[PDB]
Amino acid sequence: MSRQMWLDTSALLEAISEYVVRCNGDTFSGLTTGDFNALSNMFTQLSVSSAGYVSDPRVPLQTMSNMFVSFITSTDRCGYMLRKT
Amino acid sequence: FSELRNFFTGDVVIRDDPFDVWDGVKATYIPIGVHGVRLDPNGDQPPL
Repeated sequence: MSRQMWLDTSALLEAISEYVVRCNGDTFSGLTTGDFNALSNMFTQLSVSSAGYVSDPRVPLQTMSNMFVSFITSTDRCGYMLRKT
Repeated sequence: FSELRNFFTGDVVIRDDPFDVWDGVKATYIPIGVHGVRLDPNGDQPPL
């Protein structure tokens, strides 16, 4: 929707990236890292559908890219984003 | 007589006024200082 709504979400995905980078090789057995905590919570905010702990963050992140490509390609859908306003 | 005295000669030193002795004291501690708000370090916890 709103141009602002897009930026906000980009920033989120762009943040999810940041934390994924932070958590790489810092995910240990008995530890709880403020970083992983942030990450796992952000993984949640993506899908309006469900809010359960994501056992495999790959899935929803994928579903999201796929949905996006399928949207950004069809001019019937993403048309509104190409208006002057 | 001299020798008999010198044998029975020995000094002692005593305090003029006796010490004033007290009982122990119950070491009671009370709070001091002001405390502010400290926020949890890890932030929101992961779900489920």
